[PDB]
Amino acid sequence: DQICIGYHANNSTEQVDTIMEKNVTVTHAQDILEKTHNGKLCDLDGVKPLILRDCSVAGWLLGNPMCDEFINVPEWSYIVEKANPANDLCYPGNFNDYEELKHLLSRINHFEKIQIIPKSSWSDHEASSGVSSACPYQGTPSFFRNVIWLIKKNNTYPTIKRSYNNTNQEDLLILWGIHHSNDAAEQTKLYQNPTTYISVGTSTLNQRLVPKIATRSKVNGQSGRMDFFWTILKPNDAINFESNGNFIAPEYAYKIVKKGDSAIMKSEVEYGNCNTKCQTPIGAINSSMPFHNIHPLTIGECPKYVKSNKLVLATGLRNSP
Amino acid sequence: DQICIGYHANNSTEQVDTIMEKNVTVTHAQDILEKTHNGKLCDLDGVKPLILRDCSVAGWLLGNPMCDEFINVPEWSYIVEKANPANDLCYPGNFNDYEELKHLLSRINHFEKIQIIPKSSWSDHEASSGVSSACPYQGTPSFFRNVIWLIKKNNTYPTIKRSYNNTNQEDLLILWGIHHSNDAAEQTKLYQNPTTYISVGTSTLNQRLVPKIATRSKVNGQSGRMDFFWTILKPNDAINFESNGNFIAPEYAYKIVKKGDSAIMKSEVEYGNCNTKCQTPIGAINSSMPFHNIHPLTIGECPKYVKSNKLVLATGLRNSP
Amino acid sequence: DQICIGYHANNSTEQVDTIMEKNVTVTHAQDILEKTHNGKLCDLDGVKPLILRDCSVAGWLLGNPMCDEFINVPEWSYIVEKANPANDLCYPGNFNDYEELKHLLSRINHFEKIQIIPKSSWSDHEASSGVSSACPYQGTPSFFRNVIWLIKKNNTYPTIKRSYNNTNQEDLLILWGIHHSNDAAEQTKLYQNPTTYISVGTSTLNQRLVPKIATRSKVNGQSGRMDFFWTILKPNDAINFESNGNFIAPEYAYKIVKKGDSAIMKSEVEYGNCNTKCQTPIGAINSSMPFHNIHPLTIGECPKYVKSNKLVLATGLRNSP
Amino acid sequence: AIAGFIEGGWQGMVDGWYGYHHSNEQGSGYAADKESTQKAIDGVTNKVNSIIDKMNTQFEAVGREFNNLERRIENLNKKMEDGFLDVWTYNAELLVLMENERTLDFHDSNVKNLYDKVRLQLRDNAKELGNGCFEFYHKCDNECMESVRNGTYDYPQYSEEARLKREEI
Amino acid sequence: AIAGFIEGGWQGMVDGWYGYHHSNEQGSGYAADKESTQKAIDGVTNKVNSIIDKMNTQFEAVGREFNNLERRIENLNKKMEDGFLDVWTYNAELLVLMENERTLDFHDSNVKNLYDKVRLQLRDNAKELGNGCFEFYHKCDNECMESVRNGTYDYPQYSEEARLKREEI
Amino acid sequence: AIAGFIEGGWQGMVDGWYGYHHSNEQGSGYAADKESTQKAIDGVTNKVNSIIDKMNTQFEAVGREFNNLERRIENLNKKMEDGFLDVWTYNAELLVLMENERTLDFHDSNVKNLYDKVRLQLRDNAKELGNGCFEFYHKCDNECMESVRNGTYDYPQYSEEARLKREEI
Ligand SMILES: *[C@@H]1O[C@H](CO)[C@@H](O[C@@H]2O[C@H](CO)[C@@H](O[C@@H]3O[C@H](CO)[C@@H](O)[C@H](O)[C@@H]3O)[C@H](O)[C@H]2NC(C)=O)[C@H](O)[C@H]1NC(C)=O
Ligand SMILES: *[C@@H]1O[C@H](CO)[C@@H](O[C@@H]2O[C@H](CO)[C@@H](O[C@@H]3O[C@H](CO)[C@@H](O)[C@H](O)[C@@H]3O)[C@H](O)[C@H]2NC(C)=O)[C@H](O)[C@H]1NC(C)=O
Ligand SMILES: *[C@@H]1O[C@H](CO)[C@@H](O[C@@H]2O[C@H](CO)[C@@H](O[C@@H]3O[C@H](CO)[C@@H](O)[C@H](O)[C@@H]3O)[C@H](O)[C@H]2NC(C)=O)[C@H](O)[C@H]1NC(C)=O
Ligand SMILES: *[C@@H]1O[C@H](CO)[C@@H](O[C@@H]2O[C@H](CO)[C@@H](O)[C@H](O)[C@H]2NC(C)=O)[C@H](O)[C@H]1NC(C)=O
Ligand SMILES: *[C@@H]1O[C@H](CO)[C@@H](O[C@@H]2O[C@H](CO)[C@@H](O)[C@H](O)[C@H]2NC(C)=O)[C@H](O)[C@H]1NC(C)=O
Ligand SMILES: *[C@@H]1O[C@H](CO)[C@@H](O[C@@H]2O[C@H](CO)[C@@H](O)[C@H](O)[C@H]2NC(C)=O)[C@H](O)[C@H]1NC(C)=O
Ligand SMILES: *[C@@H]1O[C@H](CO)[C@@H](O[C@@H]2O[C@H](CO)[C@@H](O)[C@H](O)[C@H]2NC(C)=O)[C@H](O)[C@H]1NC(C)=O
Ligand SMILES: *[C@@H]1O[C@H](CO)[C@@H](O[C@@H]2O[C@H](CO)[C@@H](O)[C@H](O)[C@H]2NC(C)=O)[C@H](O)[C@H]1NC(C)=O
Ligand SMILES: *[C@@H]1O[C@H](CO)[C@@H](O[C@@H]2O[C@H](CO)[C@@H](O)[C@H](O)[C@H]2NC(C)=O)[C@H](O)[C@H]1NC(C)=O
Ligand SMILES: *[C@@H]1O[C@H](CO)[C@@H](O[C@@H]2O[C@H](CO)[C@@H](O)[C@H](O)[C@H]2NC(C)=O)[C@H](O)[C@H]1NC(C)=O
Ligand SMILES: *[C@@H]1O[C@H](CO)[C@@H](O[C@@H]2O[C@H](CO)[C@@H](O)[C@H](O)[C@H]2NC(C)=O)[C@H](O)[C@H]1NC(C)=O
Ligand SMILES: *[C@@H]1O[C@H](CO)[C@@H](O[C@@H]2O[C@H](CO)[C@@H](O)[C@H](O)[C@H]2NC(C)=O)[C@H](O)[C@H]1NC(C)=O
Ligand SMILES: *[C@@H]1O[C@H](CO)[C@@H](O)[C@H](O)[C@H]1NC(C)=O
Ligand SMILES: *[C@@H]1O[C@H](CO)[C@@H](O)[C@H](O)[C@H]1NC(C)=O
Ligand SMILES: *[C@@H]1O[C@H](CO)[C@@H](O)[C@H](O)[C@H]1NC(C)=O
Repeated sequence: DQICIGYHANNSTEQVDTIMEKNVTVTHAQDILEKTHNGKLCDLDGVKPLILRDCSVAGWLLGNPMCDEFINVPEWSYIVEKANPANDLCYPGNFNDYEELKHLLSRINHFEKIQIIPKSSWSDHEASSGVSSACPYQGTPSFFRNVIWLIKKNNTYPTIKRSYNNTNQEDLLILWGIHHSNDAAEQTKLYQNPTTYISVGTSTLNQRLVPKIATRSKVNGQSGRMDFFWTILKPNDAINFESNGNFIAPEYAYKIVKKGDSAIMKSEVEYGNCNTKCQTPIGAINSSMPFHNIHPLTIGECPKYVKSNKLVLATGLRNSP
Repeated sequence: DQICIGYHANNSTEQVDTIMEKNVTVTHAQDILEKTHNGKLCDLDGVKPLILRDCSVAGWLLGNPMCDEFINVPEWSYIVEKANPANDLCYPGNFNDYEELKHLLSRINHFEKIQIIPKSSWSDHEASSGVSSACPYQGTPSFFRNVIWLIKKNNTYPTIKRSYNNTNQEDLLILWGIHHSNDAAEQTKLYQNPTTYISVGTSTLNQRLVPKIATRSKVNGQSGRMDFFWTILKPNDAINFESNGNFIAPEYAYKIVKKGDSAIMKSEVEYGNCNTKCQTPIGAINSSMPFHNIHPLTIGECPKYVKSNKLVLATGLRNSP
Repeated sequence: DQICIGYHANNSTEQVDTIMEKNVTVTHAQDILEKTHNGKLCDLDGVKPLILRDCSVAGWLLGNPMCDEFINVPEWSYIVEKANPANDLCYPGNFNDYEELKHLLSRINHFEKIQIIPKSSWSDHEASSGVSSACPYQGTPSFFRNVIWLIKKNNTYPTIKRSYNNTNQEDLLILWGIHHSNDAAEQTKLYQNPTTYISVGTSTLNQRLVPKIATRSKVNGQSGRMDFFWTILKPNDAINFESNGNFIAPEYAYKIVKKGDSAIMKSEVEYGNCNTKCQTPIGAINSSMPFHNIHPLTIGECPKYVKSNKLVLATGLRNSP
Repeated sequence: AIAGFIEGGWQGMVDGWYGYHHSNEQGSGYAADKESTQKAIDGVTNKVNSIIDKMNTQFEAVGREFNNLERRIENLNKKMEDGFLDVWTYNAELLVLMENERTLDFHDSNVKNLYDKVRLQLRDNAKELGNGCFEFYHKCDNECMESVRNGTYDYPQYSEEARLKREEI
Repeated sequence: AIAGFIEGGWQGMVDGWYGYHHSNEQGSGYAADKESTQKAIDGVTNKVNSIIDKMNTQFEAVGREFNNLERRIENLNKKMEDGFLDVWTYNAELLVLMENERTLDFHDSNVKNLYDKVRLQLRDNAKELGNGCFEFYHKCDNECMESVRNGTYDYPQYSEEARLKREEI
Repeated sequence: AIAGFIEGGWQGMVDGWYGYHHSNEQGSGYAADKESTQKAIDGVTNKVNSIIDKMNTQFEAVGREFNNLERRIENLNKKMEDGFLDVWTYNAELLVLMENERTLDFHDSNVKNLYDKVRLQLRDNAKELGNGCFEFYHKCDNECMESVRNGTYDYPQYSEEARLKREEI
């Protein structure tokens, strides 16, 4: 007559690693490493991303004519750019403080394009004549939608002195630019005056720009350059433009409410109408595990990224053969 | 006759958590999380802080007329600024490399204001009538005490050529400024000359400034701007100022020694004549347990910050009651 | 007749610490803290470093007359600088974006100096008269070898308009400069023209510099300044210089391809014709322990730097006979 | 033919983690000890849930944007994130190793505690067979075996009955 | 009777951590094992002092000095601050959980060793009651009890009486 | 003739980590239990190799390169480096402490299981002396001793002379 003590055994071959033992098979186990994503791009706490397919943020803001598909969304949690968007700046040049702006627009609570200086209102200058082959609209020569390339009218370019008081209740994002011409002949053909400037002043801003008239290599067929600038005009403050040439004036500013930081995501994966609290450039993550090995560049409350393939915790006993 | 084996028990109600046991009552326990500050602002290794009440570092350096002399502070361990000091720059403008300077003055070993360009020595220029209503000292218009707003005398502004050799053997912090006026009429009413400059030269410094004459928003009732600059003049080197207008000249420099690196703390907590090896914007901390949850922005040899309510270590036996 | 169970004891006096016990003697132990280096400087995965004797990166690229020893090597893994080289810019001035360049040049895969604008080809300007006492080679007034200090010839300085198309198919590192003179008279002794400029244009670059004529302290006996600039000219793009004075033109460029990234270590220890996968400024370390305490500024695949004297693991038993 | 704990696990014991197995005249079978099993299940799932629920998770966005002359700050960001990856990978890999070693020792200790419990109860009325089993010095029927698993085993009943068989050997 | 460790702790014992409780003709009382508990106190305070003393603190000043066109560098500094926060809390919480488990097992193993050291001595001269207690088969005056805690108990010297008191059932 | 488990180690035993020490009338000697010591050697060298092999080593270059108006970014780099230094030292020191504690208990546990593995064979044919030794109640030659180290001890065959020696006290 015998009585015996013993433990469970089953049909399991899941193995775990010990600090002194290698490949130990156990009854039950639990993996705490996430390695599954849904392959698509989704919202983030019920707020959709701003997906700019093929358009850079600069082109979207300025309105590259070859983009034009998106200034309608009032709120987003992150921005989706392709690794190297095709439509950045049709006319060559540089965007001042570009990355700082892109970070600022990483996550916007309320965003509303408005017109601040109507194209109609250019009495003494040529509004509808600032076009170029480098920024074409379906074959025809154009320019950025949201800024106006002013030109001399009736062989004159009288000194502009425009101002704007932000009567809105939100902050206003205004952009403008300056055109570096190539020689005195072009300079005076475009703007009548030879030596020009741009003064831009708010409470914070105290800027004056002079065009660099030199010779460069041609880019998108053009050897001129156009440099763009931006500012956040606080409510009730006023911006003062002044210029006798080479001005790229604003038509539209952007109402802006920032209550959060986020980060731009370079991805080609397509949106899939799915919500998550964690997102990667190759898919979303719906997990509660502490670790993942999917992708390092996450946005959201994510598990900590590891460079591991398994993280199995033994839960059962040792399995017998 | 019997003999039993057993262990201690008491009236303790301290509970600890296990990896596989929750809320376990133990005999003895030890919390290793610091959570108690002294509610006051105190010394840091026996050196008192620089508390700038409602004065920004800029106002204190330049001598905003509404900021006490109190040079009777020769050394400090950190600087206490209020969140948003009321008296920063009475006359609107910009302080160049301001944050980098604040980092340099975080912990200063020796600091002594000196006269380098006596106000008397401004003979061919009007020294004592460069004041404004935006910088009122006692209901009457005044101006920064440590820099002087030079003005034309007898309808002339002869171009200046001043120099200063650091005859000391400590580094010198020198400041100056430039006044952006609003139009040619104002410009020539203050400095007869219409196109002006400020060239400043050192062994390293090679600066040339031109005033930006534009129209800008009124700020503290004034629509001019004043941009300030700074430099460290090494011992035996010399600074050379040169200017024909819009100059905001130095009167006082500051002897400075720096054998460390501290931070600026934004706190409202009053000084408490206390000494500490670790300080937070709501109070100091004594015991060096390894962890604390008081405040992330600490200065000094602090315990590691965590997001924990308690970190209790069992030390005794399981309690039976 | 007895039988007893027991364990091994030996002549070991190695000690290990426990979380509950201190100074415990064991039979066998294993130290997992590396504490031994070479004392020399070595290759990095079969790639030699770039040792700069007293010459700085600035002096090396520009071609300072007092350090022409290392002008051969086309491949390196990192750069070795002396803590404070004595030969960097013999003529006082500034090197724009210097730290960014030496990060870029921290580890170069292929590097080949080439001539792009031969000195002979300055037909209308004086090339061979741009020397000074601040840059002595052979006791005779010299100047940087890789850039040409042009000055007026036959009392004229015609506007230079030179260009260079990147015919190679690796990137080109091009440098140039500007000479800040001391007064109008000197300015017109070297150049004819009193007001001057330098236009430099590529596809990305849109630069124009004007000389800053001010009064500054003498450095290496000279009170003029020379500011240098650089750019990466991509294949097929062209650089366009234009200037009527104060120009410091390039003679040689540098073919450059970099894939990996390294860092500039300051050390005076000599090269020992040895390889390693991890290197410190006091010697290399050829170990696979997880931790080391040799030196924090390591470069390569090194172990974790800790602040410990020993990290011994017990492997044997308690040694108690 | 019957096995024991010292011998390995029992695949035909499917209603718990640690249990018992007898062999009398009326037949053999397995029975699981519930308290010991529930106690282990609770401990192990509490351990896993501690490993998981003690993780502080903050909202953070990893993406990076620095320009072509901000390579040093990009490199600094890289170092920072690489450093946290090394830290997290090492700590997670070694945490699971340590706690797996401890979970297996937990099972072993639980199994040996159960064996000690019945070792105290039988005293001299059974022979420890040196393999997790006790060979009774008397007869114990399938009901009589509930008692030993019941912790309610009456020693008295067989004191002398057992004494006789041990003396006849 | 009066019960031992298996059924909880002893409020009555106040001059140590682990010890013995006897009752015999001349009376009952607790006596602590002043030596074993001294080392236990040493071990656990060494554990606590290692968790505190092995943290080197560096003088560091966490501050935030960045302007509105350096928001990216603030965000990087903030990423760093949060990463170190997550690392330190997760490790501090798991350290305290792990070593609390460890400490409680250290106390359990020590008092089971104290029980084993007298079970081995007493042998057949006493009956294990299954609760940390032994009922002697003989009479055991105060020096016999100090012998048992001493580890110097004469088995032989009480074999006789005990054998009887046992042959008594 | 010398002691065992409760007591110290044996400099005389040099062919393993754990083993046996016999004394009989034909002489005395040590012999290592090679199956126990190999397992332990494998386990602890696996412990060391886990501590070492699970380190993620990436190529990184620590270099301080910021100018005189980049002191804030320098200070940030310094905060970061220092934080990683503090984390790694705390984790490494406590890892070795905790694992050193576990390595020594492991050795102790192995010793006590070997003692149990021969106690369960010897049973009444020997006297537990409370120091890792068994005094045989009969005579045990060198082949009897290797029977017991092998686990092939014929209890029964010695009960003959044992019960007689026991009764003789
Ligand atoms: C942008 O427009 C707003 C108004 O739409 C300007 O703010 C206005 O400033 C005026 C003059 O300071 C204020 O009127 C004054 O009111 C005070 C008492 O409040 C009175 O003592 C004065 O006699 C005068 O009537 C007015 O309150 C204020 N309005 C609002 C709504 O703020 C603002 O100044 C403009 N922007 C710029 C750059 O000026
Ligand atoms: C600021 O003033 C100081 C003091 O005059 C200047 O330093 C001085 O420089 C002079 C020469 O320019 C030195 O005189 C010579 O020194 C050499 C040694 O290098 C010696 O061999 C000669 O016989 C002669 O004495 C003088 O030592 C030195 N004085 C001091 C106090 O350091 C400095 O140049 C001025 N700063 C500038 C940039 O103007
Ligand atoms: C630097 O020199 C290179 C080579 O001379 C220049 O690139 C060349 O650009 C011309 C455009 O005029 C290309 O010619 C074109 O060829 C295509 C066929 O591929 C043809 O369809 C067009 O009608 C035209 O003939 C030429 O292929 C191209 N060469 C290379 C190798 O890219 C470059 O433009 C110069 N740098 C600058 C500043 O432009
Ligand atoms: C291993 O055994 C498990 C559990 O016995 C099997 O899982 C199921 O077993 C139940 C019996 O109650 C049945 O529903 C099915 O036979 C199984 N269903 C599924 C989907 O698993 C499991 O299949 C076994 N694995 C193998 C293939 O050995
Ligand atoms: C532990 O088990 C794993 C997987 O079963 C082993 O991985 C081996 O992987 C190689 C392919 O690279 C193949 O030989 C087999 O897939 C695996 N071999 C085995 C053991 O089946 C791993 O090697 C094992 N650990 C040890 C000690 O080798
Ligand atoms: C272009 O500008 C010229 C000069 O401003 C205009 O000619 C003048 O027009 C003004 C106002 O209509 C008259 O008062 C003058 O008598 C004109 N002067 C001369 C000499 O012509 C002209 O009208 C403008 N051209 C167009 C097409 O608008
Ligand atoms: C828990 O017990 C402790 C110790 O008995 C109590 O603390 C002491 O209380 C006694 C009263 O008998 C006083 O003599 C002492 O002044 C107290 N301190 C010391 C030195 O022990 C404590 O009061 C008890 N807690 C509760 C729940 O009352
Ligand atoms: C562990 O004990 C703590 C404190 O004694 C408990 O904390 C609170 O307990 C009350 C009653 O159970 C609840 O109303 C609160 O919600 C508890 N707070 C927390 C933090 O949970 C706690 O309940 C006990 N364990 C748990 C997790 O319930
Ligand atoms: C301002 O300067 C003028 C002219 O310099 C002073 O008038 C005098 O004119 C003479 C000769 O032109 C100058 O040499 C002197 O500067 C002046 N002195 C005299 C009395 O001749 C004038 O006095 C100065 N300021 C004012 C307003 O008096
Ligand atoms: C500790 O033990 C080692 C065993 O390796 C000793 O080394 C031997 O001891 C002496 C030489 O010192 C000779 O008997 C042997 O030839 C040595 N070699 C070996 C491999 O045994 C060591 O000497 C001992 N400690 C001291 C201080 O001597
Ligand atoms: C063994 O003891 C020594 C000395 O106590 C320890 O080394 C340190 O020595 C310094 C100076 O003599 C003492 O102030 C410290 O107390 C010791 N440090 C520590 C960590 O206690 C040594 O660390 C101890 N352990 C080992 C492994 O030898
Ligand atoms: C220096 O320049 C002068 C002035 O140009 C040269 O003299 C004239 O050179 C031009 C062409 O450069 C000729 O057309 C003239 O015939 C020359 N003289 C006259 C009267 O204009 C002079 O030759 C140059 N000197 C040198 C050394 O070449
Ligand atoms: C996804 O998230 C939901 C909650 O929104 C959760 O209940 C569900 O189980 C998750 N699905 C997956 C992929 O596990
Ligand atoms: C505070 O720290 C001081 C040393 O700085 C120490 O002497 C004292 O014990 C501490 N005070 C308490 C009890 O918090
Ligand atoms: C040095 O590194 C080499 C790799 O080239 C390696 O094979 C060897 O183990 C190392 N030698 C030592 C430990 O000195």
